[PDB]
Amino acid sequence: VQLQESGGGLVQPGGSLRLSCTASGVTISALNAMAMGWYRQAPGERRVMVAAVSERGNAMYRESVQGRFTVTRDFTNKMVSLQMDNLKPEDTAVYYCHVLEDRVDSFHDYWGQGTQVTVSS
Amino acid sequence: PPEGGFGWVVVFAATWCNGSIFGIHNSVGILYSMLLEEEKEKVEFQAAWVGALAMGMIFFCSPIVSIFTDRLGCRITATAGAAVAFIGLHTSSFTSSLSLRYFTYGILFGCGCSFAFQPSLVILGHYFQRRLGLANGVVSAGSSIFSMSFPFLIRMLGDKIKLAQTFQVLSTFMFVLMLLSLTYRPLLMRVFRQRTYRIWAFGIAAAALGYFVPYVHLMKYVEEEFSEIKETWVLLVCIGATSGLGRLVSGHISDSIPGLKKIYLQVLSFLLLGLMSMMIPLCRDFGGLIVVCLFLGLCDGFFITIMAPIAFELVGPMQASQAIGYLLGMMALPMIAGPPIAGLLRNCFGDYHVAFYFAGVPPIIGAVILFFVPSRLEEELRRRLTE
Ligand SMILES: N[C@@H](Cc1cc(I)c(Oc2cc(I)c(O)c(I)c2)c(I)c1)C(=O)O
Repeated sequence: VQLQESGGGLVQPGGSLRLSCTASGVTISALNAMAMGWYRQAPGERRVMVAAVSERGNAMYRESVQGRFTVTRDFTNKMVSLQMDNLKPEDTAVYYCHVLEDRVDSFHDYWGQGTQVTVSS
Repeated sequence: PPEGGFGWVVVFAATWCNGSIFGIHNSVGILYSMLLEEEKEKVEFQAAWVGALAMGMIFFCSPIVSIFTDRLGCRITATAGAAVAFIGLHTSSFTSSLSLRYFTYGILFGCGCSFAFQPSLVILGHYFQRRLGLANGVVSAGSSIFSMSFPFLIRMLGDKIKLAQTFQVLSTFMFVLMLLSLTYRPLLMRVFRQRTYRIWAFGIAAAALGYFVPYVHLMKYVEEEFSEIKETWVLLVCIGATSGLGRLVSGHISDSIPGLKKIYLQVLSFLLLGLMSMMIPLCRDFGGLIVVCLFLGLCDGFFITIMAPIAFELVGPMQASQAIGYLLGMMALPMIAGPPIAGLLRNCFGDYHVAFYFAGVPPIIGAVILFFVPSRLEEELRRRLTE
């Protein structure tokens, strides 16, 4: 599985930013058996899942960032778009594209090349 | 697991078990109804309560049977249950219309059947992994045919003797079952923690409330509102006949659907059941009522036959027994509570419509509840968001 995060940079407080990437090294059929998502890591923090979309098409968020964060998934194009609005300084962190794959009594968590995002005036 | 060969004889023994148990239950109930047909006595309220108590004890004692099965083995517990049931059914005859009949036929027979039943569900798991649905379907179909044949066997093929010896005659079946129990060759407090199993069990229990109302009130309703009919035995026979085919085909198909997605079948089943139950009062011509009964019987099997395979799927093989025990224990109350509530509503309103209207809601609510069972991958996502 290959991922390449597109988008990021500096934004003002209250602004909006959209991140998205196309799953690479994986077919559509395989992807549909996987959950697309993102991970957050600020300086000194561990990488943690913040948003994802299920096999069954459901979207789920870490409640802390719900609303200000939004995710949509296009299975045909193998695209997951992480929309964010009303950004605040605490949100500054590098965000990584991730794919969760189910396996026999096991799972595989893949990582992309994260993109830095900063929120300052 | 061989999923074939020898396993077939085990399937046969289990069929015998279920056919004897439920066959007896229903036959004895009908006999009591026949004794009260022409006389006030031969105690009426207690007489009716006796059958309900005996049926309930099967569900109420399941957890302790689960403990015993896990700690001793399927063969020994099944044999002990069959022996106890035989002893109780044999001694009930000696009790000549006395409160002793209450004690024996309720406690002894119910506890014996409860001990004998659950292993009849667990043991199949040891001998089927990729075809368990078909095996359960075959067992259910055979048991249904056996039950439907039992009254023919008793009333017309024999029963030239007085009523007191009927229990004695029935005893031989449990004796034979005791013998058959020797074939269960063994090849080889924490279940509730799972969110998925908890939700599924709760939903099934909620749906179970409005289950027996049709079987218990359809004849009275048809007689009340369709006295012009010559006889109304047709409906019950048709429902049983269609239930047999429903059970068999449901067991055959269940293996097609992989993973938890089986639950969707149950969902649909419940929806259909609720709708048909609510539809009985509307249809004002027998020609439509018979069709509604057909569909009801068809959905009943799709519901019943699936519970064991789904349980094995959810909790795996090493915990199927405890899961089944707790699931049955949770169904103990609503099944008993149903018909009496329907009767209270009938008394309150007079017309029988409201009874079925009420009976139609619980299955719909159960379907809605089951609709929200999370998938394993989503449980993992929850955990991830927990960190
Ligand atoms: N006269 C009815 C009486 C009856 C209905 C149900 I609904 C039931 O509940 C289950 C639960 C599981 I788990 C099973 O594997 C099976 I089979 C039935 C049981 I016990 C008995 C009949 O014969 O169906």
